[PDB]
Amino acid sequence: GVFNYETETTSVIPAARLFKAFILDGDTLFPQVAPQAISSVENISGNGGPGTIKKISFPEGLPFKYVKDRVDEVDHTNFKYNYSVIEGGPIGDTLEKISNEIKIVATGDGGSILKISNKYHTKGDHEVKAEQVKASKEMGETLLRAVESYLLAHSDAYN
Amino acid sequence: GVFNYETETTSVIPAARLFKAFILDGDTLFPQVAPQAISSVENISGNGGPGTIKKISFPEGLPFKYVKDRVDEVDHTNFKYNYSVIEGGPIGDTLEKISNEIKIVATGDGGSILKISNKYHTKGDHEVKAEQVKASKEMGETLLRAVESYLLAHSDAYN
Repeated sequence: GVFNYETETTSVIPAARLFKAFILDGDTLFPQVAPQAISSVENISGNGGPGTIKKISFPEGLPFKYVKDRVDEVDHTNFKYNYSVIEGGPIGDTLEKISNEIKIVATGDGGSILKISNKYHTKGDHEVKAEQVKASKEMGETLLRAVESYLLAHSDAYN
Repeated sequence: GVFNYETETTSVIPAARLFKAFILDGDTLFPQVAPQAISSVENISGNGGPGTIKKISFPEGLPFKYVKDRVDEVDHTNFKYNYSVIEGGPIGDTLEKISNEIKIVATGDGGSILKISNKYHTKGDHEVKAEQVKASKEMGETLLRAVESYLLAHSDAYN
């Protein structure tokens, strides 16, 4: 089956600035600002656009050693980002892949909102556990806060 | 005028592996493996392909604060990389831009060779100083050695 789980998170960083840092430059920033979550990001193929395959490694202590993500679309105009988790991590036995979409929207107060959607493709009627969905949202939050903290500490970065 | 200066450097790393690390993932590796040369790399526009503009900052002590590079072409097939230096650094007064081409070629012994070409666009008959050309080649060498050292120390990276 196909199961979709959506969530929203708030950020104090304006959309344009956040998209550049959190989405476009996540590969270089994550391992620096969130060493407890991401140990390293390695390009496996492509130069950054659609079809690009990346390998994300996690510091030892996390449930997974690594995951391979594929960039599906990067829409600079609408601050939209689509990518899929296709190997490693929770991929296996009854879960074939996870398609994700991140959309960053500007808010009236000058900040932004991140609309997140995770779609799980499972075998037949098998469902995904709530913890797997929760863990996913928490890592997302954890990464955003790290990037957010870095930007507030370096006003000359990404602007 | 237009002045072209070419050079070649040898590497013990096979071409495919070196292209992924040194060219595709230079943005994430340089600030880590060569902190004395590059302090940080920031995406300014684009997702990595042609037209992408990046801002490279140098640790304080170097002659320049930063330079903006534009990706002109990324040829994954022929391991070719073209980019231009368009702002900051030596850009100014009589130098409009520097177009560079890097081509990585495999050698018989399993290593590789990097064919480097730097083309300077200057005003009228003004020439560039030899030091500027020398400094450019040395930084290139410095970066390559750092990446090379990192790969030999992490056999599971980029493969």
